[PDB]
Amino acid sequence: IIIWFLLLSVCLGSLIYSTAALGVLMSNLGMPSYCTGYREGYLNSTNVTIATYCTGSIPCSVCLSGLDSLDTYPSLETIQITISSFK
Amino acid sequence: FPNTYLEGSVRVVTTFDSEYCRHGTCERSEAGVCVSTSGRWVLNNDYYRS
Amino acid sequence: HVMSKHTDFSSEIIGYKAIDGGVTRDIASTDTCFANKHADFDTWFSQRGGSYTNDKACPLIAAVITREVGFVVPGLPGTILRTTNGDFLHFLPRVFSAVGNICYTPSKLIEYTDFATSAC
Repeated sequence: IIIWFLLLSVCLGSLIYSTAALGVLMSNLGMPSYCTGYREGYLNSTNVTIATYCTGSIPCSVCLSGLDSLDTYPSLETIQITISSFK
Repeated sequence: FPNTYLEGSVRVVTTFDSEYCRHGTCERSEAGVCVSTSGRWVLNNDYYRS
Repeated sequence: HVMSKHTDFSSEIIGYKAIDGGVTRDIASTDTCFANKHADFDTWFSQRGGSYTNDKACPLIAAVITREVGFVVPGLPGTILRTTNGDFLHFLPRVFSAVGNICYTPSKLIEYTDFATSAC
């Protein structure tokens, strides 16, 4: 029952990896390919984060894998800290 | 952030019996009035009083 | 992704500043690790005798520029510019030359030397 869903997820992941390999071959040799439209739109766009661009979609997110993003910086976070109370 | 009446090199602030918080740091303070000779952050507690 | 060095807008840069914990701060020679996107920062540190190792878990370097470059994003200091290769850059625009790092009070803008002991 769940094995069919697991196999579907595995096949989708394999196809996504194939598209990523096609994108690598594109970056090496060109190229008009699958993820070209997303990257072309994102480069000219003002969206510094991929979350607001792809809206959480999986194929859009993995089409942009390997590129720089604002989310990659951990130093920009600021953990809220409560100072010592008293003596 | 507490209410202020003078800003610059010298500051005067007023506080209430509630915790005040700023960017990344929340602190507890009591009601009163504080005067500082410098523009450093000031709150009413023993740590800043020392 | 691996950080790369770019030389665009190099003639418009007077100096460099460091961003740590989301708040800009001054740079010291005793620090050991930084996140850098500029190649001239190596000459800047070498003239002062500094060395460092590049890592993503270390404070970022931003350059003070005299030209309005990039656009404002809420929650981020300075301005953000994206290169033609897709890499992002950070700058500190200014209106007057006597500017270090500026923090925002609810009413006015006041410079500071240390965020921990300022009215920021």
